[PDB]
Amino acid sequence: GRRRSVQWCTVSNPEATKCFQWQRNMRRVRGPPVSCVKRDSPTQCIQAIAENRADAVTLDGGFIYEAGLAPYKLRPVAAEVYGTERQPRTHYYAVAVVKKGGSFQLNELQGLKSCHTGLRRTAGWNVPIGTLRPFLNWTGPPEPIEAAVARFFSASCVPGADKGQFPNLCRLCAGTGENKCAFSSQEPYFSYSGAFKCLRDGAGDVAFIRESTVFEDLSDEAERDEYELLCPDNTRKPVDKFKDCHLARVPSHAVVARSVNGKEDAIWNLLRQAQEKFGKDKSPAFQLFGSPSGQKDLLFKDSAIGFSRVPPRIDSGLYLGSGYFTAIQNLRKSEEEVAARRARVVWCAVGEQELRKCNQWSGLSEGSVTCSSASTTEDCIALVLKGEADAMSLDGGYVYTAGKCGLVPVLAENYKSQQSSDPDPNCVDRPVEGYLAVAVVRRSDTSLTWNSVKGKKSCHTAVDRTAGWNIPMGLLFNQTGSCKFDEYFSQSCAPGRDPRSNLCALCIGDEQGENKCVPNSNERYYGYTGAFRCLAENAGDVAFVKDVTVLQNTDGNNNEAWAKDLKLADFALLCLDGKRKPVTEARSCHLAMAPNHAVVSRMDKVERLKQVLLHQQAKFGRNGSDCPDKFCLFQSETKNLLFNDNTECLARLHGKTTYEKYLGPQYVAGITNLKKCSTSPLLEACEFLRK
Ligand SMILES: *[C@@H]1O[C@H](CO)[C@@H](O[C@@H]2O[C@H](CO)[C@@H](O)[C@H](O)[C@H]2NC(C)=O)[C@H](O)[C@H]1NC(C)=O
Ligand SMILES: *[C@@H]1O[C@H](CO)[C@@H](O[C@@H]2O[C@H](CO)[C@@H](O)[C@H](O)[C@H]2NC(C)=O)[C@H](O)[C@H]1NC(C)=O
Ligand SMILES: [Fe+3]
Ligand SMILES: [Fe+3]
Repeated sequence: GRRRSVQWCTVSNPEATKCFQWQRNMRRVRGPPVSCVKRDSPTQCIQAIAENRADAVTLDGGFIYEAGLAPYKLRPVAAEVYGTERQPRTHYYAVAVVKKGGSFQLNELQGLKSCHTGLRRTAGWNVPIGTLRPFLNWTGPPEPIEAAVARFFSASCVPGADKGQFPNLCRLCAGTGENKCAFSSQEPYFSYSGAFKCLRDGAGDVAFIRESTVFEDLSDEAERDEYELLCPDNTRKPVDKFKDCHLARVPSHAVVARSVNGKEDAIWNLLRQAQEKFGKDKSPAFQLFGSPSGQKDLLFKDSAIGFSRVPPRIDSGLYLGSGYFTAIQNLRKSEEEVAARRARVVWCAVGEQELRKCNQWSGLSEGSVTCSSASTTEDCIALVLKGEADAMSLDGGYVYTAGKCGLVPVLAENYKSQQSSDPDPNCVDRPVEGYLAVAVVRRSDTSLTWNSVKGKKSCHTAVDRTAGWNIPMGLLFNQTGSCKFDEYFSQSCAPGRDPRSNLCALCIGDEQGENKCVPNSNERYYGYTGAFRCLAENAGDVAFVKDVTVLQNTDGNNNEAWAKDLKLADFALLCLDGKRKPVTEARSCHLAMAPNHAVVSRMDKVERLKQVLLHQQAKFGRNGSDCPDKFCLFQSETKNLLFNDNTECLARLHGKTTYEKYLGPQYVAGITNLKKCSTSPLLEACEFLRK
């Protein structure tokens, strides 16, 4: 009984009214049902929703943040759309509006009077206070940040502030008696228009609102030129140049619901129908995005032009963006705590084995490196977007996904280069050469060739990895044209695939026999080493790995049980011409050349990450002073934990600073094509956040 009715939570009485009208028009055109619940605040609606007593509520970014925390854990499911039909946007601008006449700039606001939309709201609080922080002389956490704002502005109106504790922040508010400084429309200086009115009336000298307000409340183009914008470059510009004069670019308000049983489908269904039937100029009888004369923004932003569905993988953190998300958090931290986080590198480990090795490295980094972890690589990418993690080394296939999500390459894993050979002094500056993706089979299976590989059993490092997937499948796909990847081979072990699929049939999970097909080291057949093992133990007939994998795991080079006796001569490669050669002849018998694995991070961490890694590798690197004695980064004994064990050093990119330039035009084209057959939820999430 999920769609019976969607229960919208209102925060005020006039809002309740509108919610009721909407209820009847939905019952007058025979659309999905909607019922209304009352409360007196966002927080209450947030609680109402988590306690199964309501289904949805529209919130500003600031409360999207609160709603995603601990008890509640709600998620955005639908964003508001603004702009025009020709150029829609699911974001808006936080600006600072002043009157034409004064001469003061953004850095000269000390002692002036301010007008805010409400405490903890995006444009009215979070952004302006985050931006002015260097001028506040705030000492940190015991002392609330409000207190410091109270001394900076001689007087303000900050709806919802504790007027008993911060009287200065309620001074200019126009509410009557108990409605003075109330977080509701009872306070006339509340929200975007309220804060703007506070400016027009001359009560305050500056207003912190959004870019559209001045245009929504002032019809006469003439009255608009009496106002200007404060730009962060300490200049003033017309209110129409907000694209070039804003404090921040922020995500649009969004409808939230619970993560578990939210009734997302029901919510989305109601909205879409509501939007079609009552959107901008659809029916005079009702305006979903319109509000009564003396009222503003009831249930939704007036003049919003529709909704855009938010992808499933997105949670509150991802929605807000790394900048804004971590900016909120920093408002509750001291400048020393913030600068310390800025100085440290948080690594993401994929799996307990990687976390273990990571912890060991951390305990020896003199405070420069710490750890975090997830069970998949994609989940680790998400933590880097949320700022909970900063870096990790990825196969080229994941560098694609990471790039489409806005991350960038910093350094690459350099491997024992072609015999220019000798422990290279300038390894860090030696251009990368990529590696060789090959197809490996047992020497005895004499009939097996590239032309007859289809239909047999296959072993892959993991889905979406270069040598293990993108290259093999890409070649096959280029022939048939089928998107049915699970029919290319009878059975396989392709970690990260659907467990009940054939692509998981040969996988064997951990020693206990659990985690079958999981994309991390617990699956014994995972990665370069795991896919080889899959072949050597006779599970599959061909393994898609790199040439050095076979070398590093035969002739006693790996003294583990399954591999102790394997010999290099018991294996051969399948060449694209139908022939077969020994592993030692991979330069003339490979499927393609793959880009070196690379370390990725957010743009704001590149410099710091780089100096740390360079330092760390000089200590624990290949010729690391303290390598054998204490710790070696590039060693883990064929498990390839955190980095490939054959990494000589982490080297510079020489200008290839974007994933497109680093991966190359051909390889990117290749993956893009493969992606038409299916995309990951993460890839879907990032397409949405980049729009
Ligand atoms: C914030 O800190 C500044 C300096 O730390 C204080 O500013 C002073 O700057 C003005 C302009 O020259 C002078 O009136 C004072 O003499 C300065 N400090 C000194 C030497 O006393 C500012 O008053 C502080 N703002 C607060 C606490 O809100
Ligand atoms: C599969 O790969 C081949 C190899 O590049 C692609 O090659 C070309 O297609 C064009 C159009 O027919 C020819 O003019 C070129 O001569 C071909 N290239 C080569 C190197 O011979 C082919 O287009 C690929 N894609 C698919 C899906 O067919
Ligand atoms: Fe807002
Ligand atoms: Fe790889």
